[PDB]
Formats: sequence, C-alpha cells, structure tokens
Amino acid sequence: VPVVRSYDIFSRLLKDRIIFLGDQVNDATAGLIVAQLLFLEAEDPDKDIHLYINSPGGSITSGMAIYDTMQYIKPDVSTICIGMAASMGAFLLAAGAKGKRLALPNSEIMIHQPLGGAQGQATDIEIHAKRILKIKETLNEILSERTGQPLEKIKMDTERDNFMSALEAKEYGLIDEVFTKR
Ligand code: NA
Repeated sequence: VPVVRSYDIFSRLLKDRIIFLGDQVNDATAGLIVAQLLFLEAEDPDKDIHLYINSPGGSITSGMAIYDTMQYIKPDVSTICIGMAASMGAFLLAAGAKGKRLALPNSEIMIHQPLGGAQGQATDIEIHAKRILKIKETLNEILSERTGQPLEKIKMDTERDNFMSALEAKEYGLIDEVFTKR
C-alpha cells in the first residue's frame, strides 16, 4: 500500500472525506466503513461524505449496518459507483443522499433478491425461511422508496439477477447522475 507526516494513500483521501468500499461487504469491511462514517461526522457534521463503491455485495446484516449508519449520521453521504455495485453493493449505492448518487459511465449495477440458507430441523428451517422473507420484503420496500418505483415492479425486477448499465440505473432510479468527467 502506498504511503504519503506519513499517511497511507487511503487515509490521505480520508482527510478529503473520501471513503472506499472496494471489497466484499462483511463484518470486517462494514466495521471500517461505519468507523470512517462516524469519524467524518465528528470532524464535520455538515460536510458531505464521498463513498466510492466497487463491491459485489455480501452479508446483508453487515450491509444494513452501513445503510443505517449512512442515514443515522448528519452529513449527506454521496455514493459514487466505480467498476461494479451488485446486490448489497447496489443497495448501498441507491441509499446515498438523493441528488448525489453518481456512477461512472461503464460501471455495472446489479440488483436481486436476498441470498441465504438454512440446514437443520424443519422447525428451524421455517424460522430462518420466514426471517429471510421479511428481509426480502424490507429491502424491496426500501428500494422502492429510494427509486420511486412501485413495490410490485421492484418485486418482479429482483426475482433474478438484474444487470443494468449506468444509464439504465439512472432511469430506473438507482442513481441520479452519470458523469464521464468532473
Ligand atoms: Na445522512
């Protein structure tokens, strides 16, 4: 990792209120994101946050920790998609402050329904099946309110993997802008 009185390259950009989610969503990365989000709020509760997203998704609970923290903190959290934002990556992309959700022209967006599993007694399988169904309905209702789409349309569009271009994600309502240059 490159260094820059001697920061590292990712902490030097943290001074410019830039955070990177360029990895899978899990308890380790989401812990760093939350810690960076909380810290940047304590530094300045009104200056915007710039969260670059290049993530294929991951753990739903880890992602909801990022989501709720983004809404919990005072600063607007602008989200920029580079490369790919899929599943919980795309969800956190659509969760940025409305009007400041960007994506570069060749970035890949993908939304789908939750993934999970359950093995054991039939009773425990039902308990976990109902849990992931509530999570699916919760995420759909949040996606609908953040894109403007009707709830039933989000349902049909997330049953299977749904790949979109940056322009298609803008018209759909997942992002607000598609910039090639500044
Ligand atoms: Na916020």
